[PDB]
Amino acid sequence: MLSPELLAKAFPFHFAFSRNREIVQTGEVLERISPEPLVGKLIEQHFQINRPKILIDFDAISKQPRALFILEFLHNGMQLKGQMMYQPEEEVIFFLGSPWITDTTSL
Amino acid sequence: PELLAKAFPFHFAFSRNREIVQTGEVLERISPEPLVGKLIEQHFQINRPKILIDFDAISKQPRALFILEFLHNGMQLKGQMMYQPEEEVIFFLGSPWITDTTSLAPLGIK
Repeated sequence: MLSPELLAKAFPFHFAFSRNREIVQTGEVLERISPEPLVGKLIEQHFQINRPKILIDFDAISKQPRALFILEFLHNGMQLKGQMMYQPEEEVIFFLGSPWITDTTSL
Repeated sequence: PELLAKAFPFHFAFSRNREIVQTGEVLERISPEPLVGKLIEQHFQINRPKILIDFDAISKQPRALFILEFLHNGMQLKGQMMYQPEEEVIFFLGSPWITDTTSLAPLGIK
C-alpha cells in the first residue's frame, strides 16, 4: 500500500539494496553525507552490521523481519538503527535506518 | 539542529507538562488531528520500556529504544528519546515500523 516516493521521503537515511549487495537507492540525508556516491556500490564497502550478529547476505537478512538492525556508517562511525523491510516482488531490501544522536555523532 | 526536524519526519517534541510543542512533516500529515498543543497520553502510549509517560522518568532513560504506539491506528514508532536540557524539551525521534498495511497517506474528511 506504500508509495515508493512517500517511503523514500519518510526515511531520509534509508538505503535499499539488491541480492548482489549493490545499493540501488538512498535517502536524501544519507547521500548528502557520504563522500563517495553510494548508488552502485556494495554495502560492505560502506557499512558494517553490528546487530544482529549476521552476514551481509540478502537471504540471511530476509529471515529476520522483526529484528532491529544496527549498522555502522563506516565513514563517520554513525550507528544507524532500524528495520530491514523485504520486498519479495522487487527483490529489494530497504534498511529503513536512522542515526542514534549522541554528543559525538557528527553529520 | 532544525535539520533534526527534517531528518526525522515522524518526530515529536514535548515539554515537562507533556504537551507536544513540535512534530515532523509526515507525522502531522497522517495524524487524525493536529498534535501541537495536545498532551502525549491523549495520542500515544509507551509500550517499551515499561515506564510512565513522564518527562523526568523518560529523561533518565537516554540509551533506551522507546516504542510508542499511535493510539489512532496502532502504528508502532521506534526511536530515541533525546533530552534537550537548554530548551526544556525531549525529542522522540521515532520511525514507524513498516508493514504491508502501512499507509503514510493523509486522512481525508471528518
